[PDB]
Amino acid sequence: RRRVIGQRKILPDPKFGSELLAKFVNILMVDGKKSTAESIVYSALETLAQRSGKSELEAFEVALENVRPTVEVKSRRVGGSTYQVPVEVRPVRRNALAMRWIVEAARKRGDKSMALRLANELSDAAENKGTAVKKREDVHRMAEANKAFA
Amino acid sequence: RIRIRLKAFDHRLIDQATAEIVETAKRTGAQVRGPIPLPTRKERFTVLISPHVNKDARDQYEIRTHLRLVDIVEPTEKTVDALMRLDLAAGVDVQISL
Amino acid sequence: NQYYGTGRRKSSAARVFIKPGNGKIVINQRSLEQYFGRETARMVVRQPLELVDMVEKLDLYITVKGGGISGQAGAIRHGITRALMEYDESLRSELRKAGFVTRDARQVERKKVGLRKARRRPQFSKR
Amino acid sequence: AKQSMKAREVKRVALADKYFAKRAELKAIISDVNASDEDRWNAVLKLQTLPRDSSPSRQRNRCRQTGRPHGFLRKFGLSRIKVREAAMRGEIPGLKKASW
Amino acid sequence: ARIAGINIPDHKHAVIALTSIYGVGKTRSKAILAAAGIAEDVKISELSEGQIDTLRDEVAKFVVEGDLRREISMSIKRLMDLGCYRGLRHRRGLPVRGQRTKTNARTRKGPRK
Amino acid sequence: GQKVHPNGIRLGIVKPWNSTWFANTKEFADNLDSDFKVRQYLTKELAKASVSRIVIERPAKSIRVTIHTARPGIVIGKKGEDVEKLRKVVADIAGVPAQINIAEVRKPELDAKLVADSITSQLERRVMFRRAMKRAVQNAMRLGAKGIKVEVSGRLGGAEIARTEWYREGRVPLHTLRADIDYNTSEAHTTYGVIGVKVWIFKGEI
RNA sequence: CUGCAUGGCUGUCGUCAGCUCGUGUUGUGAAAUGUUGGGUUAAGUCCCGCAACGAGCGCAACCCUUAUCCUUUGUUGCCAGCGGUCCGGCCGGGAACUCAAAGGAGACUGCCAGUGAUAAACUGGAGGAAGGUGGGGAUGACGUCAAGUCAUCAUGGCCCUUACGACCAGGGCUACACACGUGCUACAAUGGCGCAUACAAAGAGAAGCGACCUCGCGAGAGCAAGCGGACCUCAUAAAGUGCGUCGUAGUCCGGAUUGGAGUCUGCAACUCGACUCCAUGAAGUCGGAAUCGCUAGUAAUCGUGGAUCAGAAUGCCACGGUG
RNA sequence: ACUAUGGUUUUUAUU
Repeated sequence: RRRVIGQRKILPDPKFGSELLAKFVNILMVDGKKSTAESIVYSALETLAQRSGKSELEAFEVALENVRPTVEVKSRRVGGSTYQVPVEVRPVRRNALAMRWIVEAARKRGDKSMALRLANELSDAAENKGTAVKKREDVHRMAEANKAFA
Repeated sequence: RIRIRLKAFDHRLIDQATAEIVETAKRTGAQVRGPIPLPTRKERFTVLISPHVNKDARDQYEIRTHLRLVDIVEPTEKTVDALMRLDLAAGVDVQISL
Repeated sequence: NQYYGTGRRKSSAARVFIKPGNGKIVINQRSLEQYFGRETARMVVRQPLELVDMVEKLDLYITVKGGGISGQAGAIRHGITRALMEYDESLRSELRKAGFVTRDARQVERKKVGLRKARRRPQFSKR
Repeated sequence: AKQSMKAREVKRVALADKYFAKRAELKAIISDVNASDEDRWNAVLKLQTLPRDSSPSRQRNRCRQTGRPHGFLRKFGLSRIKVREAAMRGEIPGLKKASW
Repeated sequence: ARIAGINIPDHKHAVIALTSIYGVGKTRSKAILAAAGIAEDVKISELSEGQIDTLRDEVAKFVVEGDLRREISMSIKRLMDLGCYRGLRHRRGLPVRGQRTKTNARTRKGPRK
Repeated sequence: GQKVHPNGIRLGIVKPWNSTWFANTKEFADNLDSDFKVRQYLTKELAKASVSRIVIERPAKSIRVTIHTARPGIVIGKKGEDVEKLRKVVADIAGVPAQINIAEVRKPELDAKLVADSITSQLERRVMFRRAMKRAVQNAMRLGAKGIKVEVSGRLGGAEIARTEWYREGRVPLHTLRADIDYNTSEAHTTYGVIGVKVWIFKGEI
């Protein structure tokens, strides 16, 4: 209730020209295994090599334009009642949410291997259907069933 | 030519002991070789505060130990006689073996 | 004329030496390009050298011992900086603006009593 | 702690001045394996199976002020439950409460 | 299925393919191959290439199934009516190397409801 | 619950220890036991010698003791022969030739060990402890104290009551390390319990 | 036996800001005012104010540790210059530097800008190695739970003493009508195994650690160096990386159960020990109502020591790696 | 701020 902090500023990679590689290697990272992270980083662009489009330098960051986060749901309690609100995503954190939603299927699906799960889910990217899409699609229901908040 | 092994449990003690050994060694040799400081040794302990209960409570204690060597570069043995006719700071051990 | 710099991180220590005139990039007798061949910290040693453009104008020598490899890398960034800020005093302010000249504060914490895994507390649910 | 226990512990210090001369060598003699189905100690084996406090087992340092069976620490030469008394009385050289 | 013996696995590592059928140990399951020049690599599923149709008698010429059971039951052949420790602990389904029966006992009698 | 000895807790202010001897760890339990052997005998034989403190020192095959008393004339005597007897018997349990130094106390009724004697002996004499303690407190503030607490525990006057009683004067810090408090704890026993006393004396900050 | 009869000794809220005394005022008094209010704080902290004026204890600091520059120096640690010199911190030597020890300096919201009561203070800025509590640790006031200990010591009462003793040969305290907590490993593919290889800290070590070397499938045993501390030994740290290989297969995985054969301590090991090598082998493919830990070198997660001790910990403490 | 809601915790020791 009184500790006040901020955010750490990060630089674009000298090879990849993007700020995505500066943060995305810390996402899906576990047990301090950052060399495993540097070994699965965009490794689905080989399982998607026939569906990658022009320039593999941007061929993963273009997917965030189809991950397209719009709202995040917060749930808190006032008195006895727990309530839920869909709020619009914030000007820098909108990119962090896209970076979180893009790895929802990376283990929690039957396809085997991270790269194949991710390439299959990056090919469901336009419609967003079936498994691993709950946190992406069902958050939007709350913002289309209600447009009168304070 | 000999080292005088000086041992203590305190820095200002081992130094104020040294301070009369290097003063004796100038009275019995005109000059001295000067300092030898050494890395200071330290041990830690975590001791139980309860005889049988409270296994997750342990208090944090140290034992620090000091050593000095002096090093005598005059072969005249005049300091190793005077070292055994010297009022020295209390709480130290002194040894010599040529 | 030779320049020198000290650097420290996570109890590890670096001794870095710089000379004018193009040449080597040495670390524990090995190449700086190859010693950090895959290491996650491989750009950390490069950031201050890039700021003058590397392997085209000066000669670099490094000695490092003990601790971690990301530790030795983060110590080297300060050691390079401490020599480079005397080799180019026009860069002394650029290195302050990049923060590479400040002492690394990421020292390791110690195990607590009543705890097993550093500072993860043994769990308790109910009486 | 039992008075008959310290009696045995004190006699064990005098045992170290009468047993390690030759009886510890007789214990080695009757523990040898090299000979088979031939007698060499037939009348003197019962004269060496009797001594038993000379065994390496069943010994603890014990507290020299409370006879306590357990709680010893070789770094202190003192039973653990008597350290907090000594460290407040100043009775162990070099020992200090610090934290770090 | 059931090509190496009584056990059902379809595709199995060749150096242990004779395990879990009562006739071969873990090292013997690899030694039995090198006495006949049989390959110690790649999983097997059928009676192809001589890889296991050559091993039928080399397993059966030793204690197997009930003959192996009878040999590891020599421990109790003097205890087939005398109950002294191992005797009673074999005349009924019971532990012989200590059992902390107040936990970890489902495996001795049957699974929890 | 109360915790830690009010003077023993201050040894962490780089203070020296009550004995200084050197020996390798494999003989440390017996080299420490020799220290108890002399300290316990010397305290037992100085229990009524008006002694305020005892310090031991054990140089190489030597022993050097320093004791403080308000009345050296009951420790030395007969052209030094009455302490030459004490020198003989301490060497008999130390296993080394001895030296014995006797220091003379000034303002003894300001020292926590001798202020504790002033109440412990009178508690054994069944004296009215509230008066005896009040005088001991005011006399300390007369002689040189800047604050004092004397605290009695258990069977107060032989009664079926436990608790504690003290009545504090001046200022006595608790958790300030520059305070240097002079402390003691005693027992008077008699026939019905243990009947304990504690004392804290403050003289000014270091 | 009784710590709800006690001295001594040790928890917990909490390291929370709280507990009191003198004086002046108030109320019949308990007691309030003070110590509440306002701004602010890590805080009865720091400013402001009012019938309250001051003081004592706790609180900040003093204890412990560590981060930097400047200067001088050093062993068995170091090696920039210099002599010797295959070239080797090796010898001579140096105390430049990692490190070590001492000497000195540095930090104060001091400086800028808003906010705010032109205060205190916060947030932001500048300079600085360090900034607002620098990072990380002792320290427990006055109270609560009549906390816990007659199982250290001491002790009032009570009890056993033709005993329940403790000498000796020996038992039980690793007995299960059933579940949970703790510790832990697999179900793996972001994996595991073998082989190679990068980057360690800390500590223990004279009936010890035990090298080289020999023997024993191995545990272990023998010959036997050095070391008592920066000597010589435990001891090439493992995850990480690289090749090969597995590919839902109740798996190379994982081994409960279990039989034999060796090793080791001991007067004696089967029960209720450890270590090793074989042969035999079930479960585990994902988890119910529910629950837990960390704010940063932290959570993650693999390695390495220490105590106890005839012989044997997975429990206790302690130190690194990636992060 | 206000969930839509729930009944009940043996006794006793600072004299």
